[PDB]
Amino acid sequence: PWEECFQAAVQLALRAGQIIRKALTEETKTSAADLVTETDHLVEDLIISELRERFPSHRFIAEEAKCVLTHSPTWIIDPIDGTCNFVHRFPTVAVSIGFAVRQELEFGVIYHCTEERLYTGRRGRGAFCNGQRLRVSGETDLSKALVLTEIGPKRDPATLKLFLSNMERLLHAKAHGVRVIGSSTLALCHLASGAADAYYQFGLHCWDLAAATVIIREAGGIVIDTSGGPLDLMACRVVAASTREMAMLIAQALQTINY
Amino acid sequence: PWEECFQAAVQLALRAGQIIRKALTEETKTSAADLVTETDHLVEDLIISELRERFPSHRFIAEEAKCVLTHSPTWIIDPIDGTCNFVHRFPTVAVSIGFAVRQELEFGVIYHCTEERLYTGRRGRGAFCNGQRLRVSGETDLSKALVLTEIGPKRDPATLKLFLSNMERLLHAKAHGVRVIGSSTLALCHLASGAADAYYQFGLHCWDLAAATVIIREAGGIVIDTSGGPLDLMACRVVAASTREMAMLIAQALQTINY
Ligand SMILES: [Ca+2]
Ligand SMILES: [Ca+2]
Ligand SMILES: [Ca+2]
Ligand SMILES: [Ca+2]
Repeated sequence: PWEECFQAAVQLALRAGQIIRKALTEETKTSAADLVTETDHLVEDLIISELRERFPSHRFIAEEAKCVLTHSPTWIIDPIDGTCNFVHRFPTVAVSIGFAVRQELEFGVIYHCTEERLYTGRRGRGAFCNGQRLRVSGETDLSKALVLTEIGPKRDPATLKLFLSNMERLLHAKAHGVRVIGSSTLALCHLASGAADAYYQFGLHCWDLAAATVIIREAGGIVIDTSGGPLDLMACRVVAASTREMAMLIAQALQTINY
Repeated sequence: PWEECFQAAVQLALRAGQIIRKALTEETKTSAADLVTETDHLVEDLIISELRERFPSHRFIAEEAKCVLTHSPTWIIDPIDGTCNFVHRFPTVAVSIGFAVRQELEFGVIYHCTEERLYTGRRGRGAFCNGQRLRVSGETDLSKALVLTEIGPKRDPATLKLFLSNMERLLHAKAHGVRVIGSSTLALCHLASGAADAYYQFGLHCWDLAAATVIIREAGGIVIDTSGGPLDLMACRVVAASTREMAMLIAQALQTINY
């Protein structure tokens, strides 16, 4: 699984990013809410069929069509990351399609519909954005860290107490700031470029960190589990920072909550 | 105080947005931190002197050079809103210059250096962004609301308990989501366009909501005090939403903390 798969993933991510950019020229409280899903369904189909059309033997995964990845060359996608922003015409929605082989990430392309920024990255060839070599921040002290993270959908009194208590711990240290742009993909992408030093989230999904990861890594950064050491994709949490140190750091300063 | 003042404010906001966009092509932990301030000082000077050059009798206010506004036609500016993001090369930093006469806001232009979006708005002529008529969301039920807000600099155990407890209340209702892009100006601008329904912040400053307000209002939205009714500019808090209802709503669901 090589390049004919990459040149495609990007070609489709581009179309799948345009058809969606033109969508935001909308006009309404709930009518839009549908336009979106209709779009989400329009994108997902586009990608998981044109890619099916070529390489008719590869597996797929996405928000609509469990996250069980076999050793087969499987394509992990999130047709539209940031449907809530999209509903409000908030300029930050992405379409990410990641590709794994032998049960490990080989590459991934994340697109920025509005800002037309295109993040890509293969393994053994580094990460780029609109053909410009990306390299992870390179920071290590939280006191000089800009953390990224998003709120989950689980609006349960249990959940929230932890999410907030968790923000606090990072703020309690001297982390410059916390950002909640409302998009996991772009957040991870920002980290990859260096616009962010760390990121974290529980209630996240496999199709979110599938592409970013490849990029964040070939960029230099590191992506692991809220605990430490390894990174469990079929789990629903992640911890990727600017350095191997920072990562461990944002860990021994974080409490767990998921599923 | 009319247009020769507006055509200028925009002309300078444009230059003052370019000289700053070219700045972000930087290369470092603290060297950048200076580049920024140097920039901030370079912008502020640009604007409060070219504007001084013309209309040598108007007053000024900005982050560097108390917030005491007389009835004189005073120019309220924030040469660079989002210096922390800028330090990290985070694509969301704005330069806002607002103009008040007879001690009330007449107009204001907020620029988006990276995304090249230009928000303007005079009083009695509505608000625009890159010549496209803007109109406030028009929402009223928090259950379908995308709230915007930023963390302050005051890293004091007192503060934080309130900030977080405050987020929670909005999340406890069924507000779609909360965003912390790291820029008051752009946040208020998003609200004005309709990409956001509400906004709130304590520890804010007069030069932040000076221009936005004009825009948010001529856009349709409403900007008031964390309490209600009136809006105290020389205070350090604000509450502007998509509708007069929403506003009151985000109020009777919010606790105060400032200075
Ligand atoms: Ca999605
Ligand atoms: Ca997602
Ligand atoms: Ca500033
Ligand atoms: Ca400011």
